[PDB]
Amino acid sequence: NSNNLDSKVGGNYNYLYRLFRKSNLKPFERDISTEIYQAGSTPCNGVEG
Amino acid sequence: FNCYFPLQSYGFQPTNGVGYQPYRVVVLSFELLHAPATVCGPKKSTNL
Amino acid sequence: NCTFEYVSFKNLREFVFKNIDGYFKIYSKHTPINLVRDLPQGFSALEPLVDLPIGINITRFQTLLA
Amino acid sequence: EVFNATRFASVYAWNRKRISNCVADYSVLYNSASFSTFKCYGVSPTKLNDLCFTNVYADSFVIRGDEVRQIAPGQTGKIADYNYKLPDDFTGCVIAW
Amino acid sequence: VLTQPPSVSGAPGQRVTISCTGSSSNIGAGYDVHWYHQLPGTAPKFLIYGNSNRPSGVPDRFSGSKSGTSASLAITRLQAEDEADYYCQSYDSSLSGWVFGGGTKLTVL
Amino acid sequence: QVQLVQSGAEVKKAGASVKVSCKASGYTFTSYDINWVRQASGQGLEWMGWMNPISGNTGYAQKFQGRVTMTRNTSITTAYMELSSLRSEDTAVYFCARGGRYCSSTTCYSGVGMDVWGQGTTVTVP
Repeated sequence: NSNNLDSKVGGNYNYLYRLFRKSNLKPFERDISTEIYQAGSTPCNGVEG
Repeated sequence: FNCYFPLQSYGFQPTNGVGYQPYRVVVLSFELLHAPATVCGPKKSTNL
Repeated sequence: NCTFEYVSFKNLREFVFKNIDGYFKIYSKHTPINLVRDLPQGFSALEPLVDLPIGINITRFQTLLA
Repeated sequence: EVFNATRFASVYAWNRKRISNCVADYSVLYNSASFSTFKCYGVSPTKLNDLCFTNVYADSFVIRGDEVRQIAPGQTGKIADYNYKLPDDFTGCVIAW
Repeated sequence: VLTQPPSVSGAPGQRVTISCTGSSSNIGAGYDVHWYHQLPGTAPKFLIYGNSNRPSGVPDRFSGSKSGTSASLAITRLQAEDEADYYCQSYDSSLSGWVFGGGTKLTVL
Repeated sequence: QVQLVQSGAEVKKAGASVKVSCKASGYTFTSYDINWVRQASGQGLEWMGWMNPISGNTGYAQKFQGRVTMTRNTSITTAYMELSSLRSEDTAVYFCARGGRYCSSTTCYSGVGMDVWGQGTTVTVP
């Protein structure tokens, strides 16, 4: 029970998690890949959309 | 007077305003109940 | 209020109607007989032609005699 | 006979049914050049080559479309206010072209 | 960029419509079109996003639809209480992310 | 829970540069697609830049290309649109933008700036 220590009073912003991936992950592997997730149809050359 | 026809006139005219431009709409509504269904679509069929 | 649409002694015609799982069945089978006194001996098995299991809860029907 | 028909009914006189016994496709309303707008919200845009329904449309009619921005779900205007009320419990998808 | 009637006049009454015209690659994917409410004296809080859906601040007078090569709106009476410039923000895909339009100012008399 | 503050009215010269900040802090920035749209005096609004507040995914305007640099400070939840190489024709009134669309969905919806930043002008007069 730890609400008090890893929580900034102005907001703790340094903890990330992955919400989009083309495949489910494996037990006890480490994925460091930062490739942009493909959702729609057309690809990006580093742009949004 | 004050007891009018059931229908009121629009304009069947191609020269009317921008709101009176012809774009047809037909609505297809979907309903699925506990009763089983019949519009089942066959998957693409390859040769035997 | 319609719910479906489909287009398909001397005579013996048999009909059966059953009510499971939400569709509309039709059973039909006709066969010629040559007998007037009693039931002929033999086994004819009715096959539903329009087989789509009903499921409607109906506890009352009426016959249509010749 | 359903989509290339001649003359429309009233707007309030429709068929209380859904399509039946068919290879549902979603393909023509996207690829045909006659069609422009087709927005399905609660159903996936390609999801009829496995989806399936019960009763049967025979909605065979065509009408003038000079009421574009008022023939849509959740709208007010000169058409769907009296003589035909859009329901609170509408469920389906709309074509516009 | 995208053409539309830029300046109007109005008093309360019965419905009046607007468009915003783009090209096929602009109007085909630009169904995210919406109109920046820049009222006089406030930030451009647009009060219309994704056509028919809204934040708080406007009634259900305004309508959202797409009209062929035109991104269209329908007021119930462009009138004398609605002084506001609009724009049209179409998601243009292969082009820039979104290029705006002529800038119809909803205004008063 | 949206707070948006820009700079003040200024005055600059041609050939210079301004390292302008566009500052907010105190809600979940990750859920929103932060845009950057400017305006002009008596003229319409035009969009320049975009922001994904995680790892600083970068995209530039074609009109102001080669003179734009985009940077962010995720440590203090801050985004920059550094307007480099200020010009003589820079006399206008520019804005930031922000999104409020919940971009945990796959669709590229329009950013919901139901608040827009305050006020700024990079005017260059002699």
